[PDB]
Amino acid sequence: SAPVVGIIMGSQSDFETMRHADALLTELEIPHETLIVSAHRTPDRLADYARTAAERGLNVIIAGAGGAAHLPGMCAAWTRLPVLGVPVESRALKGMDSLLSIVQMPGGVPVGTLAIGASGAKNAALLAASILALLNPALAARLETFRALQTASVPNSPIT
Amino acid sequence: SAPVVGIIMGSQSDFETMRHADALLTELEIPHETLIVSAHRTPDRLADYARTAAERGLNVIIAGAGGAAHLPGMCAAWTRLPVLGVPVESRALKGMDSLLSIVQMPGGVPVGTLAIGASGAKNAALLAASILALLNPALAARLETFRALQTASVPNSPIT
Amino acid sequence: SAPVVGIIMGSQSDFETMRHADALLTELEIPHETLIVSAHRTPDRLADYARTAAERGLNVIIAGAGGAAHLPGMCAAWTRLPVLGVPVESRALKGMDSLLSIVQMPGGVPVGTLAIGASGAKNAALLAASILALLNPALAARLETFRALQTASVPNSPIT
Amino acid sequence: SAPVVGIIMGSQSDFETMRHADALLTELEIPHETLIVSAHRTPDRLADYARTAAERGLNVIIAGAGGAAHLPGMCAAWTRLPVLGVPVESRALKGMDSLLSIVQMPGGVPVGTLAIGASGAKNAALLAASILALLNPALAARLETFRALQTASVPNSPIT
Amino acid sequence: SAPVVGIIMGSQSDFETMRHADALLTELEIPHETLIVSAHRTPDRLADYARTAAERGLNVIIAGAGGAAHLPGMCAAWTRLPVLGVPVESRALKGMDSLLSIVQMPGGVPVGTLAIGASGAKNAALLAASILALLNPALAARLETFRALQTASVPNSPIT
Amino acid sequence: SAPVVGIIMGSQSDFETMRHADALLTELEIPHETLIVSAHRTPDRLADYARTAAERGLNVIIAGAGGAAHLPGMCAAWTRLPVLGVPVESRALKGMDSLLSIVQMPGGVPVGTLAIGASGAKNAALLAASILALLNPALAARLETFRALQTASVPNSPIT
Amino acid sequence: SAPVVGIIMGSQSDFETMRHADALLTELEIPHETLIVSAHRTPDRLADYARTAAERGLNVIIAGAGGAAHLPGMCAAWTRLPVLGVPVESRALKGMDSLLSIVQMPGGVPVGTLAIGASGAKNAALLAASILALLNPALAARLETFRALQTASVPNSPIT
Amino acid sequence: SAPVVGIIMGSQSDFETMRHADALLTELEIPHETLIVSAHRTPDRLADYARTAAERGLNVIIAGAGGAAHLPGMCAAWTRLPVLGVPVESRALKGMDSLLSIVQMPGGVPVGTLAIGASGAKNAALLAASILALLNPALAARLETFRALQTASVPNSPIT
Repeated sequence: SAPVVGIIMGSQSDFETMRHADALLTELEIPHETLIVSAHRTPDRLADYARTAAERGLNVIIAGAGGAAHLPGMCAAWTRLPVLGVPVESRALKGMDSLLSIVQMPGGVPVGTLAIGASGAKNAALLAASILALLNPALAARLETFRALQTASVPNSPIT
Repeated sequence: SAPVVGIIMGSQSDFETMRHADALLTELEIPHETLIVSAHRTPDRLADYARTAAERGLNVIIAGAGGAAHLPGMCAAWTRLPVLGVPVESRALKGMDSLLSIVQMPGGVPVGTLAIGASGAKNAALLAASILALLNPALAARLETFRALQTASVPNSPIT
Repeated sequence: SAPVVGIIMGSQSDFETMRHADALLTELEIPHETLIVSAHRTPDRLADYARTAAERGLNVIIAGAGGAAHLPGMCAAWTRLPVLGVPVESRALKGMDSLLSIVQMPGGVPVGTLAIGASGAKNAALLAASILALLNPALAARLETFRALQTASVPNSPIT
Repeated sequence: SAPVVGIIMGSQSDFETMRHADALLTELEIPHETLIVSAHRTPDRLADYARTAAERGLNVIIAGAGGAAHLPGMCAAWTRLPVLGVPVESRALKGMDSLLSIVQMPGGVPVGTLAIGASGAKNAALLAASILALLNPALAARLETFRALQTASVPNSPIT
Repeated sequence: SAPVVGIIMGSQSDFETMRHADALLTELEIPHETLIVSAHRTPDRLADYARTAAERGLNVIIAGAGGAAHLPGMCAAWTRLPVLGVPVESRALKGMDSLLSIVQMPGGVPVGTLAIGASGAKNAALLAASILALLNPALAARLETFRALQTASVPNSPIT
Repeated sequence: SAPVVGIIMGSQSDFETMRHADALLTELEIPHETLIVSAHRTPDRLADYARTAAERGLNVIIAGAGGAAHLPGMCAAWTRLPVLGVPVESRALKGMDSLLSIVQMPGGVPVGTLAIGASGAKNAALLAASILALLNPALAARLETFRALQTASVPNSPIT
Repeated sequence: SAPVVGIIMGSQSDFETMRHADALLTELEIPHETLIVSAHRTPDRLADYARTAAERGLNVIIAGAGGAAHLPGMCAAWTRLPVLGVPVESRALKGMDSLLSIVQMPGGVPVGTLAIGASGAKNAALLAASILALLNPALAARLETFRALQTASVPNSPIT
Repeated sequence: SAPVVGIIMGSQSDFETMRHADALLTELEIPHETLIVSAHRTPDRLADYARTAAERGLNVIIAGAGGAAHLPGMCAAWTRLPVLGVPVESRALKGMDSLLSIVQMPGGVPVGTLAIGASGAKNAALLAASILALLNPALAARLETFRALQTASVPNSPIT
């Protein structure tokens, strides 16, 4: 019942995107916490969060941010846990700024980066699930059921 | 002694980049295999590789490709294992095509994407290690030692 | 009456774009099938589809996808038939990701790529028609009639 | 012995790229002609070339150009034959201008566009072959042999 | 009363942009014609138009197009008159494709390129006016009056 | 013998590009001056140059600049003469910054923009010539001869 | 009560963006003037404004512009005061043109550039405040209060 | 004699760029310190550096970083001092990732961003000087002398 994934984001408006990650973890019954942590406005909150993540029992952190998106990278700077990054779509540059500022981490501190926007949020949750499935065979079966339903549910022909 | 990470790439020329992942896993004492699998020229080889990866005891797959880089995404389509993608730098577009064709996966099938080029290959090995560290406390200690040494090795002032 | 062109797409929402290809083939009376095949969610459906395409009497495949758009390329990996690719406009990056992930095929496995969006869908159908016109003189005459009407119908002066 | 494919390019400097298409057609025993036609410096030469191509027995045209690359699109404006476009890599913008000015044809006049540079030239010859293979079962067998050999030649592991 | 500027565009929908050029020439009392000429759908109409432009008394041609925008360049290929190009904003790529396919003319055949969209249309008309002002002192005075009013009319402080 | 075109550039390093415009005007026997004027380091020099250009008998100004390239736009702000802009290729962004900062003038003050680099410089001289040819039938004949020779010099086939 | 910051912009429509700078300075009780100055339409107004800025007691200039955005750079060309630049979002290219034409100043004349759009306007005001805080300890305390409230006000968890 | 500007960078390889800022501050007789601080490998070093900067008597911070360049933004998160950011040119993306990850700060925490590469480093030192000149009339006189000499040194015509 204690969280094994932390979903964090810089602001309330990021939640429109990150709620898709939150929903997916819930559907797969992965205990998690969903929090606002701003790299730029609450840097000490972030330092404390990432530094204590492991010892609190978190296994994976999903971090979402837009623009000059620094939250995932700085989070990875302070934890050895895998950090997954979701570029939030920005108004002017449509998440191209978010994408580059998250994915282009220099060697030594990784961030596993997902697609811009809602698809990325969903896939960060699914990637976290595939990571946790390595430790948890019940979850591994639920994830397989999910992928099997995803595959079987694709229609054969489009509708008008 | 059996591999727990698979490093795959479309061609020999990709190895100039992916060798950095290979070396880093060796440095961390993570048993792995390093193979050529082409999404476009050996699509059946890829299907079999990805499909059987879990049952062969693989935990993580690192896939590198450039240009219309489809190896990581298609690998993830056939395995429930976590798949990490390395955009290989391309001649004309300098890995921007590689990057977008790997990271922009629609929701449902993730690829955790790292930086373009050698940095990404290195960080894919480290992200893979941080995943395996959740299962293996000895590796977790090696990774923490790696990170601590990285931090301690940064000098305080530049040389002129 | 048996299909000689297959139009395939990853999802129902791609059909808003790909229906323009479907309409054009119908207007030119080119027998075709219009299907959903997802590279990422139904990779085995795709392998079977492309592998058997030729022997089923298909002559050309038109494949549409968005984002990390892998459907056309993987389809070309499994058939010697000409494969035409339509980049579907994506939400954030407006099909620039779709375009690069389709057009930048390395040498050995081609995809003939058309414009992003509806114009590309229409032109993939027209390109398939110009290919089939090489085998079928009645179609060749209908295609010439189409191009002649297209040319003659352009007005000389704009309206307010 | 008469050409069934025309390879055209705006300048001698384009041949460094387009020679790969020329060589591949020769490898597949496809009779072809290889010519310079400049959209901007010889627009009447282009009009006559494209307009008479079909009646001269050409089945496919491969056109390469760079920068504001107009040769393929204008060629397609005057022939009902399938026109394949190769973006030639440009100095400053590295073929991104070439690519967009070829692929983004509005609906009504297609150009099947290949990758920037040598890969695209090679794949234009292969796409042209896959088109002609629909008319010519001997060529179809050569193409299938080409593809089979390509697949078989991929090694299983990289060299260090 | 005979036209000294020709404004041409590929389609009716370009007129939403090019009408700003038409309006400006009218405001400055520059006799002009405003026409639809499609590079891709009416290439012979274009050849005839550009070839005869000079002898018909045209002094400047303003050409607008979007996407793979070939109209200005091909027009310049057939006339020694100055050709001004207006990139029309395209749906997906917002005129970035239009811009590159117009401005990146290789040396030998120029197109003087203006901004994407309505601003470019207005400025193509103003640039044509500054060209014609070199021959016509009454126009030169009207153009100076225009620039003087433009300058004097800028407010000093913004409004809420 | 007095100059009718002014070629201006921000620095000596720009001349590697702008010399092509200078040489072409000389080839066409167009009297001109070639000067350094920096928008950023000599803004008063620019104001005086542009402001007095018309009264000194200049008909056209060719301005080259790179990076945040402001010389052409600011020159046009102070003269009613036609101003042609040459984006000089920049180190990091390869003239894309130069290009956008010159071509994207808001409506009211035009700059006729040419290709990035040497091609643009050459085409600015040719566009300037085509403008002056409207005033000068001898130059018009030289330009027509230039264009005819260009067309005749294109070979029919490439060399291997 | 005399202004110590000047906020300038090229047009009324820029005010939708620049009003955020105006509001922030007011909130921090920084005396300022908010003005329209167009680089392209009122270049002499700009020369006079920047040249006299220092002697009028201005300490910082915040300049906003879109498209080929020349206002900040030219302003910096005529004053030794720090000039902060706000790229205004443009219709087609979404401020990517504004950004490059402001930030890529060559060495010798700086512009401190902020984010595209409203965020940039707000931050230009905050950056001006942090500059003025070096001279004014009461302001420095108000700025600290602002940053402290900004930090403390970030919620811990998102809302549905 | 105590430093009033801090120049910080993530690595030795950044100094090739940041040395230009260091040299320029020395040329203007501005006491400063030049240090390595890595946002990703020494995040606690960064927190302490930025947090204590003001109390140590620093007035301005110049921070350089490349790729996912987080050093300037995170530095600004912990200090109320003005922070100036220099995008260091990256291998693949040529500083476009560096640029966007520095300049696109959301509202609330500014970074005054300079040009990619050496020009930006030089202009960060000059912008820092123009800030300190507000506090120090002797420096203000040196800066005005620097600017006057820059202006006077521009030659009137290029060398061939």
